[PDB]
Amino acid sequence: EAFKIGLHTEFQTVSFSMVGLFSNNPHDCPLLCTLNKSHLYIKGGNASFQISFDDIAVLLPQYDVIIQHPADMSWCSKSDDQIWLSQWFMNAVGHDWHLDPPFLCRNRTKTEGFIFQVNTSKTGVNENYAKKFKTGMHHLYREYPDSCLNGKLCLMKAQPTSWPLQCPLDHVNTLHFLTRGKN
Amino acid sequence: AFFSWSLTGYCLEEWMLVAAKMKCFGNTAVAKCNLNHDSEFCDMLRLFDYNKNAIKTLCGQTINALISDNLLMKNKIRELMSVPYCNYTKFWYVNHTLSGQHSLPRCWLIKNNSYLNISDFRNDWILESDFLISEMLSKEYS
Amino acid sequence: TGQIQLVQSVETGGGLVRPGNSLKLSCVTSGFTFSNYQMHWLRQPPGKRLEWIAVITVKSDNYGANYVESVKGRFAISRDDSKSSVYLEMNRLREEDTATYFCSRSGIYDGYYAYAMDYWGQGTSVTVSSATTKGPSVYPLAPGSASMVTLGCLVKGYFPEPVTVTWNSGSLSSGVHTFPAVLQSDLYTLSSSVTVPSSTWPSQTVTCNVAHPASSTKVDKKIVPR
Amino acid sequence: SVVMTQSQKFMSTSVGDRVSITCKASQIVGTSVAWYQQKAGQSPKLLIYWASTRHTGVPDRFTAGGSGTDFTLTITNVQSEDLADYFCQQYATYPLTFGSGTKLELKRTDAAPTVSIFPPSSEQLTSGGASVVCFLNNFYPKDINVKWKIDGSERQNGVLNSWTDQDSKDSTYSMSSTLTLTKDEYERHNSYTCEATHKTSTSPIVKSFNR
Ligand SMILES: *[C@@H]1O[C@H](CO)[C@@H](O[C@@H]2O[C@H](CO)[C@@H](O[C@@H]3O[C@H](CO[C@H]4O[C@H](CO)[C@@H](O)[C@H](O)[C@@H]4O)[C@@H](O)[C@H](O[C@H]4O[C@H](CO)[C@@H](O)[C@H](O)[C@@H]4O)[C@@H]3O)[C@H](O)[C@H]2NC(C)=O)[C@H](O)[C@H]1NC(C)=O
Ligand SMILES: *[C@@H]1O[C@H](CO)[C@@H](O[C@@H]2O[C@H](CO)[C@@H](O[C@@H]3O[C@H](CO)[C@@H](O)[C@H](O[C@H]4O[C@H](CO)[C@@H](O)[C@H](O)[C@@H]4O)[C@@H]3O)[C@H](O)[C@H]2NC(C)=O)[C@H](O)[C@H]1NC(C)=O
Ligand SMILES: *[C@@H]1O[C@H](CO[C@@H]2O[C@@H](C)[C@@H](O)[C@@H](O)[C@@H]2O)[C@@H](O[C@@H]2O[C@H](CO)[C@@H](O[C@@H]3O[C@H](CO)[C@@H](O)[C@H](O)[C@@H]3O)[C@H](O)[C@H]2NC(C)=O)[C@H](O)[C@H]1NC(C)=O
Ligand SMILES: *[C@@H]1O[C@H](CO[C@@H]2O[C@@H](C)[C@@H](O)[C@@H](O)[C@@H]2O)[C@@H](O[C@@H]2O[C@H](CO)[C@@H](O)[C@H](O)[C@H]2NC(C)=O)[C@H](O)[C@H]1NC(C)=O
Ligand SMILES: *[C@@H]1O[C@H](CO)[C@@H](O[C@@H]2O[C@H](CO)[C@@H](O)[C@H](O)[C@H]2NC(C)=O)[C@H](O)[C@H]1NC(C)=O
Repeated sequence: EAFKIGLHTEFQTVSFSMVGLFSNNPHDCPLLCTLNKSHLYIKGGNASFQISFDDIAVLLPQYDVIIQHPADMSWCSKSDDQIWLSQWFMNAVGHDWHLDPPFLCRNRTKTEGFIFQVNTSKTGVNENYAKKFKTGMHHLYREYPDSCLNGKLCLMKAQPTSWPLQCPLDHVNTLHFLTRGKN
Repeated sequence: AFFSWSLTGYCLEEWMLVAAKMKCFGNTAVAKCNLNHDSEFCDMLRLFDYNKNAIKTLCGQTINALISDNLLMKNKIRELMSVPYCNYTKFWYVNHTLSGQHSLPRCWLIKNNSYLNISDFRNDWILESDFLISEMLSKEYS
Repeated sequence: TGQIQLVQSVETGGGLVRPGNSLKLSCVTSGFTFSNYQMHWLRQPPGKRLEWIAVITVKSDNYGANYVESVKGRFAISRDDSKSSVYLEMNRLREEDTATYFCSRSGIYDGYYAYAMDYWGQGTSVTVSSATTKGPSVYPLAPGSASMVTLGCLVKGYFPEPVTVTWNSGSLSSGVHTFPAVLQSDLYTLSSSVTVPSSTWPSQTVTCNVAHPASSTKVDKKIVPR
Repeated sequence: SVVMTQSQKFMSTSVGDRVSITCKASQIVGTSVAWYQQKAGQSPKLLIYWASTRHTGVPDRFTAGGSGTDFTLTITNVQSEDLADYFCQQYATYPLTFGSGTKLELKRTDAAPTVSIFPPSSEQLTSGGASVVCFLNNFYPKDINVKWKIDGSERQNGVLNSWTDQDSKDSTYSMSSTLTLTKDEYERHNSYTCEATHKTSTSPIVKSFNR
């Protein structure tokens, strides 16, 4: 890597280790990682979510819990970590609980599993919201692989998952999550 | 209300670097990190120093005392405009091998998920190698 | 691992119970990590559509259970992960609970957990009735008038099902029509027909053989011309 | 509860044709729909999930579609092994509900029923009862109507009708009708008539007995 600029001066490099940065701290900091083009991951506390985007409406407004205010998420889960991570994520992406359309989560009394779903579709009357969300995802995920095409249906679902031990550690994502998370 | 983690010869532990070997930087270089919020290297040093402190003395309450928010926003905007930006990972510096005096490390920028070729930022390490010499002769005269 | 297998069974006694008694169905599995999958109990009544009864989940969700409204308080779904088994205890049984019961597994589909069933048990017939076991009465059906001649065998007033009807110990197979049994006054009724050539009958003896195992009844009725 | 409506109870086809079974939900269920196959009331077989995704191991003859309330299962190039019952299911809300079902039967040329009327046995008359039987064997299609004329008067009290499923060899249907009267009411009259109405002939086929 190094080379000589003159005969007395030298070009040199230094690289930081993210393994040491995220291993030698006792603070539970949120991890945001991009495994591939279709699967994103976010860990916080004892909660860990796989985030995916596709046209499947896993939840429907008629049968599942409508979330309009963070407190409403009390019915989504029995683990406070999952509720807190979901609220923090929706805050970081830029969801306005006052003027933006409500989103959906599965009632905790049902046994399919925890999950929440945001429309995100870049079409029709949603196109503004879908843009903002996209922008948020570009801030939270470096090199964010946008999978939601224009004029198409593209619902996002976040569900529990075991953290991929092979996912790259990117601290820029954590920094953006901590900074944007303020409200 | 300064609100900037003061670092205060600064050596980097083995677990901090991918080189897996301690690396010390001179006092004159790390002195520039004090109250400078336009150097990603200084933000990284503050992060690592705060972490090393905390495991001796819940996450992100003093984050704006460790990193520059505007520099992070700049780098994000540069990423989104498809121009080179900083990954806060690899950094480069000029070192006078004889005396051991070096410059404050700067970010090795990336574009299309690849570190820029050296030539593609030569003006930066030429100029740096100039300034270093200029501040060595100024130390020799004092 | 090996063949995916789900086998149901009745823990105590048989599938025939009286109204008001209890009954515990079991379902043992192999070929998959049972502790990672959610298990369902369903039932199919005769003539009516398949009904969902209960679901139980894994240890991560505290073995939570969900029931349909009609069985809430009467039925209880449980699981033993060490024995890879799921159980359905049914109390205060009624005549409307008469059905074929199934255990089933639910997995993940297109990357999302849903309650589509990818594996089922073989089925357990459960009959809830206050009728008493009684062998049948077998009556021959011969025509009153004189190429092909059709005769019959009527099996009336038996409980429970089934009954085995044959013609000349199975010698007459082509041209035999045995119809589904019908339930009336808590007793079953069945009819069977056989079509034999004018040379076979009444020249040679045509006899229907009816077997009712529950009452240990073996009747051979020869059809005599009118 | 969500009602999954399959309006076609039976559907005939020939080997090689293309068949389409429909299902209509009383509520909007999106694509949370599965399609199952079942033979002889045995263990069902998962065919389709998420309304359009085929399960592993299912032949590519089976496709499916729909979103909202109208869902359709399609079998292209039907085989003999594909003759079974088919039903839909929604899993968008508790309780999970299934369709009434659709039985896929084999298309066949028309056949007229063989009608045969049987007076009550002497042993049955000894026991105080009297059952007059009427067999209607080997007909196609299954749509038949059966009436009973005691001395001209049409009787519906005491009729017990048993239908058999499509036979595996000749692909025909059969039916039995039974009049269960008491010995006294049986001896009250003299003539008994079993009348069948099938689409093979507009004239109803009649089989009667006296005394
Ligand atoms: C900021 O941006 C830079 C540049 O984009 C990132 O640096 C790269 O990081 C990636 C991972 O994100 C590294 O990729 C891995 O590299 C290994 C080979 O590295 C050697 O060889 C290359 C040249 O080929 C040298 O540049 C490098 O120094 C090493 O000598 C491979 O082993 C890896 O592939 C395997 O990975 C996993 C391991 O479990 C396997 O499962 C896979 O199947 C696969 O085989 C992998 O590709 C890459 O080397 C880095 N380039 C560098 C350092 O120049 C920074 O990480 C990024 N900072 C962040 C994200 O925080
Ligand atoms: C996420 O938001 C998106 C975008 O807002 C949303 O998808 C859209 O849903 C609307 C319904 O709310 C669809 O509107 C239809 O659009 C066309 C015109 O483009 C019309 O044909 C339709 O009206 C006719 O058809 C209906 C069919 O039943 C009839 O009932 C009606 O009377 C008319 O004849 C209708 O307005 C729109 O097409 C979609 N867009 C896309 C790209 O899918 C989506 O539902 C939201 N997802 C959620 C909430 O999960
Ligand atoms: C992005 O990554 C996900 C996660 O999978 C994990 O990471 C991958 C990079 C691989 O290393 C995986 O081994 C690892 O678990 C991938 O999702 C997985 O995709 C595969 C292949 O499509 C799916 O397997 C199929 O699944 C179905 C249902 O079980 C069966 O019909 C098939 O037989 C087949 O096994 C697998 O289910 C899926 N896993 C999860 C958890 O989603 C994803 O494919 C990948 N995307 C890209 C573009 O690389
Ligand atoms: C979340 O669900 C609970 C429980 O709902 C019941 O169980 C579900 C699995 C499903 O089958 C529902 O239809 C059931 O009602 C809801 O609380 C219940 O609300 C009903 C009336 O809606 C009431 O009769 C029960 O007593 C309630 N049970 C409890 C334990 O409080 C709850 O309202 C749902 N939350 C939201 C936000 O919709
Ligand atoms: C700049 O270069 C000097 C000279 O190579 C480095 O200092 C040497 O470090 C080695 C150990 O790695 C010692 O054995 C030498 O005695 C040192 N030489 C000196 C102090 O003149 C120095 O580490 C380099 N600086 C940086 C920041 O990498």
